[PDB]
Amino acid sequence: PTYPKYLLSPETIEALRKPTFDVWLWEPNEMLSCLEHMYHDLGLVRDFSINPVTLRRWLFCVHDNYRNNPFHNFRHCFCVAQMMYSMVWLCSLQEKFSQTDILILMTAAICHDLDHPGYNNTYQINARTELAVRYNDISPLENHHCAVAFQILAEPECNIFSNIPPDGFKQIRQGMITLILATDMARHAEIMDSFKEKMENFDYSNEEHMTLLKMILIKCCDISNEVRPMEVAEPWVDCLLEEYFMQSDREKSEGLPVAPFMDRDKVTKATAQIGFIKFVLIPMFETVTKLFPMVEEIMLQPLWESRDRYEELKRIDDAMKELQKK
Amino acid sequence: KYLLSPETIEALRKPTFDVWLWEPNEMLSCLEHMYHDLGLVRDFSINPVTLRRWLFCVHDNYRNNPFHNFRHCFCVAQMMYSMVWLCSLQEKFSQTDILILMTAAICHDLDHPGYNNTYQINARTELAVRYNDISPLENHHCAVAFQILAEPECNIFSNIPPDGFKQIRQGMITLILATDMARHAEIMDSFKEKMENFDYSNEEHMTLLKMILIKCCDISNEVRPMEVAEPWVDCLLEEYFMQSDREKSEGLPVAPFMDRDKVTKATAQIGFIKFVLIPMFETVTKLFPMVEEIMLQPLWESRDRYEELKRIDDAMKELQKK
Ligand SMILES: C[C@H](Nc1nc2c(cnn2C2CCCC2)c(=O)[nH]1)c1ccc(Cl)cc1
Ligand SMILES: C[C@H](Nc1nc2c(cnn2C2CCCC2)c(=O)[nH]1)c1ccc(Cl)cc1
Ligand SMILES: [Mg+2]
Ligand SMILES: [Mg+2]
Ligand SMILES: [Zn+2]
Ligand SMILES: [Zn+2]
Repeated sequence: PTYPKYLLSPETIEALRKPTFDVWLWEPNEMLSCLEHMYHDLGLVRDFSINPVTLRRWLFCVHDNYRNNPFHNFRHCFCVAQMMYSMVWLCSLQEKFSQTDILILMTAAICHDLDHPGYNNTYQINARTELAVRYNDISPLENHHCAVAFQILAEPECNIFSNIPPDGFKQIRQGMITLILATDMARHAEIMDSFKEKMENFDYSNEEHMTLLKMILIKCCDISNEVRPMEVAEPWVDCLLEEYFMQSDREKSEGLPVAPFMDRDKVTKATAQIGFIKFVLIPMFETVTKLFPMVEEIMLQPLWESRDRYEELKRIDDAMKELQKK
Repeated sequence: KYLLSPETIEALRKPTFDVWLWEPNEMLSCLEHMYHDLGLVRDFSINPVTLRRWLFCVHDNYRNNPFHNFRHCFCVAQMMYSMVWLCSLQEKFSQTDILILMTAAICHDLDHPGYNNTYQINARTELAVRYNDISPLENHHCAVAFQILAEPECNIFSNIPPDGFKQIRQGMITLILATDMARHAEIMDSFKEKMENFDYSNEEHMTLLKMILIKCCDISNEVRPMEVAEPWVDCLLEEYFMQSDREKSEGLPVAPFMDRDKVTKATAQIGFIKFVLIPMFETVTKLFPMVEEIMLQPLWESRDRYEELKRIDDAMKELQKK
């Protein structure tokens, strides 16, 4: 017969390994089975004795604790984890990383934005929210994401780590914390600098070198929308702006400082992306490409195409503006 | 009784102050006096009644642990006060820096549960989860401090412009977080590096001096006269033994240094005085030479007395082993 949607066709299983995967085609259950497959496929179920039913329940519980924000939602969480999965195969990460490290990368990726409220750290801090007060202005959102993740894992029925010895739990916990806290974009430049410092003489057996590489990998996945095919990447920009304009409107309304790059009166889809692609995304992937040359063809190539395309779109937007006064 | 005598006011400036004489209300008045006396009420337009309410609210949020209680909070604040005079800190620090120092000292152990970070993390408590194993207690004390200040009746900063608030908040966070002893060696290394060529106009140098200053006050019990210092040790052990009992009882790791079967009053202090307190105050003394005689002196005397007490403990134990 034809099988229900939550049983994945072998074609889907093959495509899920690539960054070309159309993340929009699927509904929550399907995305959940994809994530489930990822954990069996990467050998994590086997190597950490994860009860398969607990795995399913953990995923449903993770899903429940993402909110319906325009951008920072379950689908984002899915993109980040799916990109991480793609890079595991693209860069043959199982040759460089222990299975515990793969578990840290994957789990951190899935958990990195739990219960995101849809307003960034600058808002939390400027408006003196309960979160800012609780975290003393220190990466409040990312601390919260990480706490929710471990609240979830402390419910015994959601605890995928239940059969891991306490030495492994401690190593995994600290790994996930580092990685989730590393996604706070306030720290982008710091982390990139530390990473570039090690890249002068990179050493795969050096634990500090690897920690940074993992921090860079999760960061790559977190903001990797523009790496994806044009058709898959574009709607994410509408989602981004919808969520961010919601914040700046509120900042205006409550008399809080407003950042030009998020002002709904000043921003186009093009100006949102160009600078970000040229000066944040491209340099980051260029550096990763030095360790993993195969990344150039698969991830810098589409970033270049997207830069050029949005640069052209701006020339056109500007010419059109000029024309209404010229 | 309610009102402080001029002798009390005078004694409050010195580290000889007998912290045990006073009950909570009289300690609150002493803390009140410090804020007026330092010019903080004047220079920040603190509403005088809000100041009293704030202190009462702070008081309400300290717990009745044997050691980490409102009286410890008083000792730290009062030792800070003493150092402002001893080291003439109003010449070197802005009034904002003094306010940060005093307010952080008062707030630095708010709502302490009586079991340290190692317990929080190993037991996987609510606080360790909330703060991801990163100085959970000290983040929590800080959080509580600003929840208190968000209540408008307790807000001693209500007449400070936003920018000043932000600066005070940042300073307070750094100092309360610096009290975590897991960071002792890191902070000492950083400070000793700056003492290679210290600069009162470098903000990073001043930030570390304040971190060192609050640390000094936090752990300063042994600097006080013996009659005042000794009872704090019983409190210390009472509280730390309560933890280690619970740790044995729950299958969690127990540290020899706080094991009720292994620890005498003397073995608790000798190492701490010799390797934590003396070297820290030695470094501070290089900036403030008057510290040597007022604070390193009672420390040397304390070290020597506990070393004697240990020799006599070891002798009475030779009358026991079977
Ligand atoms: C500069 C930034 N552009 C951008 N930001 C992105 C992307 C993905 N994640 N992020 C940000 C959301 C948190 C990690 C940075 C992306 O593809 N583009 C931006 C421009 C305009 C607005 Cl309205 C919002 C963000
Ligand atoms: C080594 C430590 N000694 C010690 N620790 C002290 C003192 C003051 N504060 N503290 C600690 C309380 C947390 C900031 C350090 C003190 O006077 N002595 C200690 C030994 C045995 C037990 Cl049971 C507890 C503590
Ligand atoms: Mg995030
Ligand atoms: Mg403390
Ligand atoms: Zn994200
Ligand atoms: Zn303390």
